[PDB]
Amino acid sequence: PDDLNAVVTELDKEGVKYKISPDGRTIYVPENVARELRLKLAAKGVPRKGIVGYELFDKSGIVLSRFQQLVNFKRAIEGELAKTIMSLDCVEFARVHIVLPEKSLFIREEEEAKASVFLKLKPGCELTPEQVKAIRNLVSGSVENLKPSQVVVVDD
Amino acid sequence: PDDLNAVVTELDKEGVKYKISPDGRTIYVPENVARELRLKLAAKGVPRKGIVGYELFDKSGIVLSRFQQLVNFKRAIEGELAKTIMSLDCVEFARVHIVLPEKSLFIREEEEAKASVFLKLKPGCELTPEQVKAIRNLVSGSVENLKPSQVVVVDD
Repeated sequence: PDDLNAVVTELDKEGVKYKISPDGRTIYVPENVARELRLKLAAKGVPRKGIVGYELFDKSGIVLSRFQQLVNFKRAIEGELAKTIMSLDCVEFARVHIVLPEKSLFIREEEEAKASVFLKLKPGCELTPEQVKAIRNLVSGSVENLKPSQVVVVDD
Repeated sequence: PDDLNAVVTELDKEGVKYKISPDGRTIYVPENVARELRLKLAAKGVPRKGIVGYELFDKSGIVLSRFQQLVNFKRAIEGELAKTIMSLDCVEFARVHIVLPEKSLFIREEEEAKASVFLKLKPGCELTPEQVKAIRNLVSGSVENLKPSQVVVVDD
């Protein structure tokens, strides 16, 4: 019962079909509701941004909204990249976040993207500059508007 | 494209509110009114490539909607995969399309996805069984919930 009280009590008033995951950190709300909650919660609670928007609700599951599908696909791409990075002996855990351009200038043909890689390394192990460079090229190789020099790798 | 003239007349009826770029394929429309739009002209209308949803507009550029950003990312991912497949040059042109899972049951994290690979080959060359398998592995390697067997490869 952590932090869920703030939203569920203000959503209990309207009376729309919502329910909490068996865990207790993932909520399921309509897409029109999730669109109002994603930006506000991202500034508030950060965990995996576990807010799922649906198009149709059922007791067994949900029909994902189109937006939620695209969100899930992005994180799936990032999860796969992180999985490859974790194949490194020194790397125990890895997380990849690709930053998408929010604007599009008519003066430019292409908008540049950014990317951050967070690594939990093995206590005694340490990455070489060539291995880090391999990481930058791996992530940037996924899309055309992302270059290795815009991929930042940090040890958290 | 003459298809654009069939969608600028569709909006000329609906709400009369749009923005045509100096480029002949790109059409700018607010996200809130592009939300109901793409659901309509889905069948025999547009591959929704030209339609771009924004939050704000001026003569120097636009603020991309979060939805549009995710849409562009998916196409960029597919475009990059297609670019790699086209590096064979036996394949003159390639189009990659990943179909996202529509449902999320409460007893399972994520369902399985599928993908279609549209290939345009040169009249002489023909794909080898090893190459086809490599194509399926390349596309399926993008996300965890996509298997090589669920990737169909066709020859346009």
